[PDB]
Amino acid sequence: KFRPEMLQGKKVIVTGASKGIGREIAYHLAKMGAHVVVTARSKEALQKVVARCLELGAASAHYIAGSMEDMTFAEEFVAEAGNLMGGLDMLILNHVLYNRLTFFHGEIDNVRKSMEVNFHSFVVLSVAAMPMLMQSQGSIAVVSSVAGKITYPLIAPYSASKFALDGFFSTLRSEFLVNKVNVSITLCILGLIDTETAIKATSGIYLGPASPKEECALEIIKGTALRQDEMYYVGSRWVPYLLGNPGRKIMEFLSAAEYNWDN
Amino acid sequence: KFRPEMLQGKKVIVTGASKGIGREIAYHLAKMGAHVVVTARSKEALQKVVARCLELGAASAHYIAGSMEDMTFAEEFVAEAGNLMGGLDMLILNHVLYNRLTFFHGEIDNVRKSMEVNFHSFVVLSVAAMPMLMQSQGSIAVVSSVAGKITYPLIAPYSASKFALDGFFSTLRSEFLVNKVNVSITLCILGLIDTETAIKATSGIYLGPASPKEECALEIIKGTALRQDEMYYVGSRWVPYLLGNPGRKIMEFLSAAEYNWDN
Amino acid sequence: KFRPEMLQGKKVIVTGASKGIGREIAYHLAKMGAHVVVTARSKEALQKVVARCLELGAASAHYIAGSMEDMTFAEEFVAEAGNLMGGLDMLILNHVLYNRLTFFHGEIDNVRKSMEVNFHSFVVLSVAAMPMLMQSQGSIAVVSSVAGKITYPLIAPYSASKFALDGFFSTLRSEFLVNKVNVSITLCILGLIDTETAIKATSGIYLGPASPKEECALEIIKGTALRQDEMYYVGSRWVPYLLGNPGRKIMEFLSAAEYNWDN
Amino acid sequence: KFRPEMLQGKKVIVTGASKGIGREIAYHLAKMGAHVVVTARSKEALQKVVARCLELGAASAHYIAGSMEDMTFAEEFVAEAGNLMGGLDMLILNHVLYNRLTFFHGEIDNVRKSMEVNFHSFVVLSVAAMPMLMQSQGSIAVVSSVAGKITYPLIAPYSASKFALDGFFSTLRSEFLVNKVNVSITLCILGLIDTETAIKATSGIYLGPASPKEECALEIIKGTALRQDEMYYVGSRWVPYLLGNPGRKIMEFLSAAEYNWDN
Ligand SMILES: NC(=O)c1ccc[n+]([C@@H]2O[C@H](COP(=O)([O-])OP(=O)(O)OC[C@H]3O[C@@H](n4cnc5c(N)ncnc54)[C@H](OP(=O)(O)O)[C@@H]3O)[C@@H](O)[C@H]2O)c1
Ligand SMILES: NC(=O)c1ccc[n+]([C@@H]2O[C@H](COP(=O)([O-])OP(=O)(O)OC[C@H]3O[C@@H](n4cnc5c(N)ncnc54)[C@H](OP(=O)(O)O)[C@@H]3O)[C@@H](O)[C@H]2O)c1
Ligand SMILES: NC(=O)c1ccc[n+]([C@@H]2O[C@H](COP(=O)([O-])OP(=O)(O)OC[C@H]3O[C@@H](n4cnc5c(N)ncnc54)[C@H](OP(=O)(O)O)[C@@H]3O)[C@@H](O)[C@H]2O)c1
Ligand SMILES: NC(=O)c1ccc[n+]([C@@H]2O[C@H](COP(=O)([O-])OP(=O)(O)OC[C@H]3O[C@@H](n4cnc5c(N)ncnc54)[C@H](OP(=O)(O)O)[C@@H]3O)[C@@H](O)[C@H]2O)c1
Ligand SMILES: CCN1CCC[C@@H]1C(=O)N[C@H]1[C@@H]2C[C@H]3C[C@@H](C2)C[C@@H]1C3
Ligand SMILES: CCN1CCC[C@@H]1C(=O)N[C@H]1[C@@H]2C[C@H]3C[C@@H](C2)C[C@@H]1C3
Ligand SMILES: CCN1CCC[C@@H]1C(=O)N[C@H]1[C@@H]2C[C@H]3C[C@@H](C2)C[C@@H]1C3
Ligand SMILES: CCN1CCC[C@@H]1C(=O)N[C@H]1[C@@H]2C[C@H]3C[C@@H](C2)C[C@@H]1C3
Repeated sequence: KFRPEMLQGKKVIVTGASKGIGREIAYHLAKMGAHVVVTARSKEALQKVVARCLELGAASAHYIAGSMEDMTFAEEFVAEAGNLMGGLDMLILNHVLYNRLTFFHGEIDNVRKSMEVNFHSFVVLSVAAMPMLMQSQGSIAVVSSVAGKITYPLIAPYSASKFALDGFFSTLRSEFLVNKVNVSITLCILGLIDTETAIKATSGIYLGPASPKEECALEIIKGTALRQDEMYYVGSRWVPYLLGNPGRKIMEFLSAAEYNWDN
Repeated sequence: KFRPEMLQGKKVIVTGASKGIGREIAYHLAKMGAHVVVTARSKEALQKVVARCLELGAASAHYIAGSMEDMTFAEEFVAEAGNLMGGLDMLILNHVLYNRLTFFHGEIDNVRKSMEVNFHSFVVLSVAAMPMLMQSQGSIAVVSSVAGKITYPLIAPYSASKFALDGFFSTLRSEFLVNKVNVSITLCILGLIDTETAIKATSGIYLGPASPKEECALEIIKGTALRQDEMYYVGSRWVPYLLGNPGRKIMEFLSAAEYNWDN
Repeated sequence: KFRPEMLQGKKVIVTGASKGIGREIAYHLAKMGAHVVVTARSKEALQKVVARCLELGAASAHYIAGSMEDMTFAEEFVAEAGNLMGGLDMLILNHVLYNRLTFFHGEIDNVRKSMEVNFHSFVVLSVAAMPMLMQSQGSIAVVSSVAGKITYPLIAPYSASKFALDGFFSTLRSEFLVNKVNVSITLCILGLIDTETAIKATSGIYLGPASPKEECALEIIKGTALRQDEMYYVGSRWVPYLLGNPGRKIMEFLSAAEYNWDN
Repeated sequence: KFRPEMLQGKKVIVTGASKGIGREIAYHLAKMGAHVVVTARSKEALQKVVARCLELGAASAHYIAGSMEDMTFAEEFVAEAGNLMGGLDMLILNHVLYNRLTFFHGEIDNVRKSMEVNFHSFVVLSVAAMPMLMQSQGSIAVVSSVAGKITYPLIAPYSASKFALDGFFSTLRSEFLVNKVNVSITLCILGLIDTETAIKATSGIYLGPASPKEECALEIIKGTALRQDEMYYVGSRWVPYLLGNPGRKIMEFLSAAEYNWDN
């Protein structure tokens, strides 16, 4: 069971933390006494998040601005963040490329850009982070969506990127389990959350209820700190069970017995 | 009920058709009397396939050699294949990057190349083909894997790209259904198949049973000509129900109430 | 889509109609202009229901009083009710034995009596009605419970009888589909309803929320009239899917091919 | 991990033990050194089983002949068998009424008689055994079928009675767990088994393969000894997953939390 003391003095990176859920994550970490380093494109927005973190009582707080479209930035961001904190205990991968809802009709560049920003960068970050995470037996939060488990019309590029995160990171978890690598990987599956981006983008099109971002952010922390495989925050107590896919869990357990683990 | 006459005089691209399942797909289409354009990188191997297709009874058979890592090739390949046949009725997307079963050790370049060859090129080919396929009320076969519905240790880059196909193409199918677009999309879910690539790549590592490549190829063709949403060929009548994800089907169905469709 | 016009002039039996859901079912049918014959053991209560049905607009309304513990009453009841209305279109089997919530302690006599009242009478009633129902291509509603799909502490005798109802009536439906017998059978799965009996019986014991009896009654009517296999009224949009058991549906589908239907 | 010495000197009742699975269960217990009392109606068949059990190594073997249609016999049988062995460690409820396959067309007596033999007698036997089983912290095997979890055409009376067993005994188990009563209850879910009765009844109607009775009997004994909630013996490795019903397990878990257990 979660205690906020579990983040006291912990060294945590938060991406996409200028606004929305990621900003709320940073705020909760600050109140728990964590060291944070926040990132996003907007310097202006990030300065303001850092000031507020300090006031809430973070152990320390710093920002680094850049685009996660740029793989070299992602790699160098992590090195400098670990240098600022003297290590890393938790990597929270929360950023995402904004894409307007439309029926797909040939926007290949957006398919490319969505995969770069929402997927390849997450992998780059995690690779860059992995030595420090192994040293501290730390944790990664991979922030995804109900739309990275099922499909929804009007968001094909985004959903493909989120499916990919499941395929990659769940594979990596399985490998870490067999190899006795004590770095936890928590895939966070979120429903509609009441950030600004969401409410505007869905206005007039998607009518589901939205859940509060402040709560959403807290549950992401809690699940990742408890080293959960998955964390569901989706507006219903029943939906996590419909998304949990027990058939997949069965097939994975049985298929594992087919490997020659000695070789 | 499938009849081989359904492919007589039809115009069919097969990618990854120099060997393995792809080659088998090409032979079957030839026996059914289709027009075919095959592709892969190896010009020598494609020629062998084309001569064999002519002998087997193909209406027409041509090849174009190139790499699906190059999105410009992919775009040009379709327009040329379409000029060679005078149109396009079916696009079989079967190619995949050769990989080996090894734990992920941070090989970022391979994640990137896998995603290009296995995923982004499928999208690029589909978009190039879409005009011709709307004209013919045609079909797309998307060749995937059980590893694009559940994860397996030692293949994280491949599984990520395959999961990505499901999120992308399944979303597209749903948009095509609401918009009454007469282009079907069949996600092919394959278990282990006795291609030379799979036998050698699993030897001493993964010891599950394999199914026969010739029948595998015929089942892709059949399920695609019959315009099925999904086609499972996995060595079991039971397993397709544990991969079909009843929970996801329920959520997607219920999701229709959540859109303002008139808008 | 349901229209109340579908029950106008229809000939309907309602059992356990002196209070609770059964009473409400009677009222709703009256408003739609059905003919109703109602039953239970309390004469005075039944006389009040009949009068109110007439006031509300029933084409006709009669009661016959007796105990469904008595299999000869059940049979004779059906014959008299069809005689009163000149036929039968719908059999609503709603009565149940009162049972308090305690741990089972060897009360064998109660296991017996619960099976007589809740199960055997329902079979006997159905058997008596069947000729009339085949003549009208009519319908049976079998009123059951979430406790006829899963188990709950403190109601073992009751649950046993509700489970029997599913095994029996669901087999009968399967036999009727196969034999082109056009009598529909609707298993109604009710969550907690705010009848006086349920409120009293669960008070300080079972604290889950209760749905309104008036709507519950209407939903039984609509689902049965629409000829659904099953009708869930459990106060959740999602729970019906955790109850209706996709695994069972798959198995029943696959097993049907194991029969030698020609024979 | 089961070991056969687990049953050496244990005291076991086997009903329906004159032929079929019940006979094979008696024989396996004998081999393991158990004390057995066997019952069915056929005196002469039970004599043969007893002599053979003694040959195989049974610590002791007795029979009592009688019909489980007779509830008084059932009650007295248990007291007498416990007298004969000086206690009871395991009650294996295996008997069933044979019912010809037929479309249901109003055989109300068969519905009654099947519920008496197949269900009521199991309850009465369990209640009569309960003091001895509480004293030995013993076990009950409730032998059911795939057709006590899903429905099959032509066997409605049988299926109703097996469904009832699940509702009753699974409720009692959940009460025993809460009341810390150490008597285990194992529901045995069997596929088609090659007893002479099954093979003759299904000949030319139901074409599914039948599994061996000898192994079926051993698995019942093993799962019951291991104090499992359910034991599946069915034909396919996948079927226990499909019949396992995770939705029911979830709902039972979450419902249980709605009780005021203090009260
Ligand atoms: N809101 C929802 O309903 C919902 C539902 C399901 C899942 N989620 C998920 O939750 C996470 C957060 O969503 P949100 O609604 O809080 O999003 P948001 O309010 O749009 O915030 C996005 C954050 O990511 C950053 N970002 C965007 N493009 C970037 C780029 N190229 N490089 C670096 N940073 C970039 C932003 O800052 P800059 O613009 O300054 O870079 C911003 O800080 C996402 O992973 C998302 O898919 C959200
Ligand atoms: N075999 C299995 O057990 C199995 C299981 C599940 C799913 N699948 C799937 O079924 C499909 C067929 O697999 P397979 O075993 O038949 O594969 P395979 O025998 O290795 O054949 C792969 C084909 O793809 C082509 N290819 C590889 N790299 C390419 C590139 N960069 N650009 C263009 N073409 C390239 C190949 O020719 P070049 O090398 O000459 O380009 C070859 O024709 C794949 O999508 C795969 O994911 C296979
Ligand atoms: N209320 C709930 O929360 C709930 C939950 C799940 C399912 N259900 C189901 O819905 C149905 C009705 O529930 P309810 O709450 O409305 O029950 P109720 O208020 O107790 O009414 C039961 C009716 O059945 C009759 N009945 C009882 N014993 C009888 C007997 N021996 N012979 C003939 N009739 C008898 C009663 O009248 P007399 O006493 O005049 O005979 C009464 O009309 C039952 O099938 C039940 O299992 C209810
Ligand atoms: N065989 C299958 O495919 C199959 C499949 C699923 C489940 N099962 C289950 O496995 C269990 C055994 O099946 P089986 O195939 O072995 O049955 P079986 O060969 O027909 O034997 C039934 C036993 O129960 C007895 N019995 C029948 N009527 C009785 C009565 N009125 N009172 C006392 N005993 C009576 C019989 O002896 P007397 O006639 O001498 O009384 C016989 O000993 C049954 O519970 C059944 O539901 C069997
Ligand atoms: C409609 C599908 N929604 C419903 C539940 C989750 C999924 C989603 O990720 N939406 C997108 C969309 C609206 C929100 C803000 C951005 C644009 C990012 C997502 C959430
Ligand atoms: C072990 C996972 N197998 C079980 C069947 C699905 C899956 C897989 O896609 N294998 C891949 C892997 C091994 C073989 C050669 C290539 C890489 C392509 C597939 C077959
Ligand atoms: C707590 C189990 N409830 C939860 C929801 C449905 C199941 C039920 O069948 N209750 C019956 C039982 C006890 C109560 C009074 C009557 C007989 C009617 C129901 C409520
Ligand atoms: C058709 C459903 N079968 C198929 C698998 C198990 C189930 C069953 O229990 N059948 C009955 C039926 C045939 C056999 C002998 C009796 C009559 C007892 C059962 C097995």
